[PDB]
Amino acid sequence: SFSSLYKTFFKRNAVFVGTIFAGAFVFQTVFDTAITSWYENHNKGKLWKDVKARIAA
Amino acid sequence: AEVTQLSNGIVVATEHNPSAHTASVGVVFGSGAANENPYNNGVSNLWKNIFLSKENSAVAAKEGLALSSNISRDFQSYIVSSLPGSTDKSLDFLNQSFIQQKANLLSSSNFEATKKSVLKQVQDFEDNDHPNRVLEHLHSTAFQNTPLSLPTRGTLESLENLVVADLESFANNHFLNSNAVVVGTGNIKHEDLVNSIESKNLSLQTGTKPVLKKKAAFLGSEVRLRDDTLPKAWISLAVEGEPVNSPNYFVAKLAAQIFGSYNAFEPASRLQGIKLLDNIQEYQLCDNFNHFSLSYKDSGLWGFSTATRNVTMIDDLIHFTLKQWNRLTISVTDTEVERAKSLLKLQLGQLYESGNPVNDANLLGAEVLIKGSKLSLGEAFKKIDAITVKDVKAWAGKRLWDQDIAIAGTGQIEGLLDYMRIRSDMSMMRW
Ligand SMILES: CCCCCCCCCCCO[C@@H]1O[C@H](CO)[C@@H](O[C@H]2O[C@H](CO)[C@@H](O)[C@H](O)[C@H]2O)[C@H](O)[C@H]1O
Repeated sequence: SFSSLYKTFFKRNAVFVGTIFAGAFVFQTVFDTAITSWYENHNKGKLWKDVKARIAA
Repeated sequence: AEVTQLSNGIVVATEHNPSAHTASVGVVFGSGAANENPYNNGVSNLWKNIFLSKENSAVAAKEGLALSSNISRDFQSYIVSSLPGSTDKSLDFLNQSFIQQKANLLSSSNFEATKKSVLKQVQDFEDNDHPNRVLEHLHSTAFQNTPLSLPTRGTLESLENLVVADLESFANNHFLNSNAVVVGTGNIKHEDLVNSIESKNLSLQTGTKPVLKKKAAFLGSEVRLRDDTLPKAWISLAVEGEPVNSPNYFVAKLAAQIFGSYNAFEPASRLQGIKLLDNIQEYQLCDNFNHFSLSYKDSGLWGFSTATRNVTMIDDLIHFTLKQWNRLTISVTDTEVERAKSLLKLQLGQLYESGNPVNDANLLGAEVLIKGSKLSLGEAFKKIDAITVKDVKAWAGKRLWDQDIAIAGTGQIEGLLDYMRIRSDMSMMRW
């Protein structure tokens, strides 16, 4: 964190609850997508989706 | 009728008062305790007392004159009072003390006797004057390691180490024509004074400029002088305020007037239009309090001082007061601002339109030294009446809201909570 970067968004005030809650909602979405993508990529070839791609009946 | 200001080498300033029955002539130097160091701290106070020494006072009394001297943070004064006719006799004494004499007042017996006198003086102040001792410590912690932190009376340690040479060094460095203003108040004309001054000659260290140093800085901090043997808790608390000649000088003074002063034992004081009074009288949180807006050349302090015997509820006293301060930023009303205007005008009028020439001398000299002139009540009142609720909120959001504080206290202060609990009260939770 850089002082001037923080000041451009909040000046010398702490972050208010309203903004904290709003940020938590955004965090939840972005964080989940990022983790899931990294996790599925790390296990590529082992997932059912990957197996179903080749295997069939 | 508008305060004259003339310069021929020596800057002379007067304020004629026709209703005055006396006259005050003296010299004000633009150097005070803020121009000393931790080791010669008290040198100015020592000078004040040798000037008020018996030998010097007896000489003045024979002439029907009275001596006055005040040691401040930014300035220092030496005034002589007399009848309007004996105004020239004042100048002779003044001239004598700061041009002719030197080794007379700085003699071994006079200096030592005076030194011993101020030593017992300062010892009594530090030992018994709790509200002022606390206010002095507020300045000390708020501006620590900075010029403004030094007490005006000096410290015992530095005082007992002071010698005649220290006095001389300070005099040679600060008692200069370029750092002075000769004042004239009460019943006297400018021409009468300027011609009487212009009558003599010489210069005594001409062109010599005073010493320079580093600027004052505010530091969020605290000094706690707990003493459980004292009957009360004395506390002073403040944020960085306004320096003299600040654009918010009056807005700050008005803000302080909103919360004002209070004396629980005075019936009318309990009836003031101050919202904080509704919170603190139920369980009688304090004996008295007074808000202030102290202004100096480099900085200032805005806050309050209070004394209380309610040692178990100090936390409520502080909490309610700071919660009220919070209001200046978000909800101060129009009537609170209007009440403050009227009372501020009265305060200034009582300060500047006092019936005392020595007071006028000190104020006149101090102001002309800082801004070259003295502001009139007419202009001051106009500025005050122009202050709006938005101006107060803008100033408070800058100086009060979520800002660092300086705290000082003595006595039974066990109940005064930690710094952070007090500091957190400088704001309120918001959605
Ligand atoms: C049980 C589990 C649930 C956990 C939920 C987490 C709770 C988060 C609450 C977050 C913020 O709540 C928020 O806090 C900040 C202080 O940090 C408050 O700030 C307040 O104090 C700060 C600091 O002196 C000031 O700068 C600010 O102007 C003032 O409004 C803000 O008004 C409040 O709205």
